[PDB]
Amino acid sequence: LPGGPVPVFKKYTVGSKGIWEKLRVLLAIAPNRSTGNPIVPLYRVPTPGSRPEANVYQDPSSYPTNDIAENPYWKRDHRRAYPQTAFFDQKTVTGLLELGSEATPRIADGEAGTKALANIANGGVSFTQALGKSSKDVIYGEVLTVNGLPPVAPTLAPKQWKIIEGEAAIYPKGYPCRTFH
Amino acid sequence: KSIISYNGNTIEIPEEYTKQAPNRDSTWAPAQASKTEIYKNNMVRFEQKDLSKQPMPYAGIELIAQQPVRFVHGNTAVCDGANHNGPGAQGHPKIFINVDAPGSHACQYCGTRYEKE
Amino acid sequence: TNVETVAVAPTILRRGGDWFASFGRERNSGTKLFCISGNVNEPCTVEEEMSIPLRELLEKHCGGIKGGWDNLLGVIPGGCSVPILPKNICEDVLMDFDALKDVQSGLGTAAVIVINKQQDVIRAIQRFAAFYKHESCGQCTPCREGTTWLLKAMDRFRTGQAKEREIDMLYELTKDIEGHTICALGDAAAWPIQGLIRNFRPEMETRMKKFHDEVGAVSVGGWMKDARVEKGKVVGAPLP
Amino acid sequence: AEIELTIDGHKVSIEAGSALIQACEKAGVTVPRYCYHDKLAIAGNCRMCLVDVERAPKPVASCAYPVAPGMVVRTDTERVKQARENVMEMMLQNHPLDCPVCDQGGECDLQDQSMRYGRDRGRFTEITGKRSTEDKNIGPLVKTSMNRCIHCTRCVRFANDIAGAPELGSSGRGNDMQIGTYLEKNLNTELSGNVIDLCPVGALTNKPY
Ligand SMILES: Cc1cc2nc3c(=O)[nH]c(=O)nc-3n(C[C@H](O)[C@H](O)[C@H](O)COP(=O)(O)O)c2cc1C
Ligand code: SF4
Ligand code: SF4
Ligand code: SF4
Ligand code: FES
Ligand SMILES: [Zn+2]
Repeated sequence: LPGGPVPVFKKYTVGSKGIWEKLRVLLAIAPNRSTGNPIVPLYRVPTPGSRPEANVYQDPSSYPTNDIAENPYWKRDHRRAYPQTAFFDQKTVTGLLELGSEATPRIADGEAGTKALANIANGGVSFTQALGKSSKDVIYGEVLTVNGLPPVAPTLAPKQWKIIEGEAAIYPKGYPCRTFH
Repeated sequence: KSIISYNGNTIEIPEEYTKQAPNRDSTWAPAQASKTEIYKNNMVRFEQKDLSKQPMPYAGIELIAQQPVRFVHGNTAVCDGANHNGPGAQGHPKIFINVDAPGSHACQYCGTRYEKE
Repeated sequence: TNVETVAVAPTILRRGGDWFASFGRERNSGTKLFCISGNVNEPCTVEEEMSIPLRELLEKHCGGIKGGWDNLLGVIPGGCSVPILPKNICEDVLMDFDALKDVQSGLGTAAVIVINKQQDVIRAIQRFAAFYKHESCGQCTPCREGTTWLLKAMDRFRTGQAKEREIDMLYELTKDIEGHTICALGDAAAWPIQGLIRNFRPEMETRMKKFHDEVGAVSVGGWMKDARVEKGKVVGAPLP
Repeated sequence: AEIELTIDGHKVSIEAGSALIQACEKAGVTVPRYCYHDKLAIAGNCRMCLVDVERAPKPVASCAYPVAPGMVVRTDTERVKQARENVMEMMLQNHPLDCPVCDQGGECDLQDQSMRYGRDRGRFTEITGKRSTEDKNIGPLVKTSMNRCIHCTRCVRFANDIAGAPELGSSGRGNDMQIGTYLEKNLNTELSGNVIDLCPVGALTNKPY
């Protein structure tokens, strides 16, 4: 309906003459049909070897990029600012349970806090031991959700769906394919 | 003309084709391999074949030597070899030449020799 | 040691040293010879006190300015390795080490070089750039590359073959040179540009806007649309 | 008799009185350079080993800063990361456009060095251009295109001190500095060709190869 049928004088096609056009309007399935040949003095003129637009053409560029004075490279660097591959042992998750988090730590006594760190960093405790050690609020805070629900397998950008159905659909009913979007 | 085909037998090609070039008869590289070596190597796949319709591609060492040696008013010359008709970036890149020593100095891409005067 | 600071030494042993310290600032103490020149009435050199106003200096002990206190445009305290003080600061500034560093500048050798308003500051700084080009040794890659870079920048700025961005391009090149030299000559090479940048930024633009309709428009780097490389040298561009 | 300090968190101990760049080599933190060398005298001409030093007003060269205890060496200060791009860019405004004809194509120390730390662009687009240097005939062994030289002094200190042919030398100030005899006379010490492995650009290179 914004992309519906348009008549054949806006289709850029070789067309017809005028008594044969009057013939073929009476003899066609739809009159608004192109015979497929593009129009010769329009399509591919002037040839790409001779384009007057191609004579002056320096460079496409953007303003914070081509700015000579202000930026250095290292602010607009992108290859050396990659995120690190965050790896997690079995053991460091036990560290995340009992020692706590940078949001909510559970550790004072920064001298002996290193000692409480290090045996777990050497394998003093086990994970299931920490699970029994972890409180109900600990499990429902940093393992499950606040209702104690399992986290849904998370998605980048969730795309909710419409179903276009009516005359804006690409097939009417009877045809089995629907056109959701 | 007549060169020995490794057996005392001589092979006989005209002097129009004992040539490095239509512009030059002599070689210009240490491992140039003159045509007198080449027909000596494989005339096996050269028999029953025309001698005319091979390239003979007009070697460059004769053509560069008859270009006029240009003059530069100041000290440091610039060479591009780029046309001023072609809308683009052609020629060799913008290197500079010091011309101070007695004698001309070829721009190491284009081979045009420049002189300080 | 400076010949001056060792030639003052016998007198200051002969006189009172704290008596010498009874002058100027607490720290910036005593006297200095002031080689005062530029466009004055009386080019002279006086042995006078530190921490003194420039106006009382010039108006009383070097005659005046050719065209008066109006006709100054800027002043260079010290040698050439000092940024130019503009008109509003130079009226009420002491000649010590403190106030000039406070206006981000050096007292130098306390030569005073005043500048005619009816003359060209861009010539005055371009000559300093080529002064440094004749007198860089060549240990530092920054200094040796720097001053021949600065010189062609200043010539292009003098005729006006630049764009408006390129003056701050030069400012970043100034601080590129500044802290990265073995001897302090790069520090010397830096500051006369920064005086021009901080105090004459529309003044350069007036020359450049003038050049923009003297001839056709210019691209970056001085290249014009007809500035081309023909047989041998370049053509089109009028060679700063 | 040894000194332990900190380079980028890495504590490292090295013999006293040595150079900081050897401590950076010992710590494993790679610091680029152009005119340091082990077997040669130390000159700070290259300006590449700039590095941040606690208790220092400005970043200093790591080649000639002597090792002092209680040292905190930082290499990734944004001032230093600015500085390396700066100095590379300053070096690359008189070096000529010879990368497809220069001999050290993949072996240009400068070039691989200018890929990590070089600028995107280079704003040399001045009209009247770079300097340029005489051919400087030396001998039938050493190919010589002094235009590509950067005066990194690494040739002349060697032929001075260890090779013992003191004919090489620096003549002139600024861009009028050259390297070599301006007699145009033949160099020979009995290890003559060792400079073409030593000039990190292809200013001096191999004449038969
Ligand atoms: C490039 C440069 C050039 C200098 N030229 C001079 C000079 O010509 N006469 C002078 O007395 N000091 C000159 N100085 C400053 C000297 O280094 C100065 O003698 C020293 O730093 C301090 O000496 P003093 O205690 O006697 O003031 C120059 C400094 C630099 C960085
Ligand atoms: S600042 Fe001094 S040492 Fe460095 S290159 Fe310039 S003149 Fe030489
Ligand atoms: S030394 Fe310079 S010109 Fe030669 S290949 Fe390396 S970067 Fe290119
Ligand atoms: S001759 Fe070669 S190694 Fe020596 S300073 Fe010059 S470019 Fe460097
Ligand atoms: S070797 Fe460190 S500055 Fe040249
Ligand atoms: Zn050329």
